Amino acid sequence: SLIQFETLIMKVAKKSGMFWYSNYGCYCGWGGQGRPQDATDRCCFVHDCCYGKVTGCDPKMDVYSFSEENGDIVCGGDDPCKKEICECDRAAAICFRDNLTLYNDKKYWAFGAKNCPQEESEPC
Ligand SMILES: [Ca+2]
Repeated sequence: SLIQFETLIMKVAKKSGMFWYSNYGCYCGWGGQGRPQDATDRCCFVHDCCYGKVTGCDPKMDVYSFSEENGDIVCGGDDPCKKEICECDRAAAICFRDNLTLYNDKKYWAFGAKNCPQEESEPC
């Protein structure tokens, strides 16, 4: 569920998702339109696309299971649809971590919709 995604961003990237990734660029936040603006924004675009392709369960409310071992987040449980939500969230938390070199809140926080024209919307 979304609370577990916040948790994975805190564990993996050592940052709050609600503080640093809830209104950044065109896609980090609910929905999105336009071009991914930089690497962190493309991590958000891929996470949107990933949630968009989960069929069988609900990425917002279902609770998934995971363990930490061999130095990684390991998605588990007996339900394959809930394991795919977990995989979407794990991938995005790692992408954020790996792209901290480029993160630029000064330029991309609250970017604004004319900068994200609906005619430049990249398809998943
Ligand atoms: Ca989004």
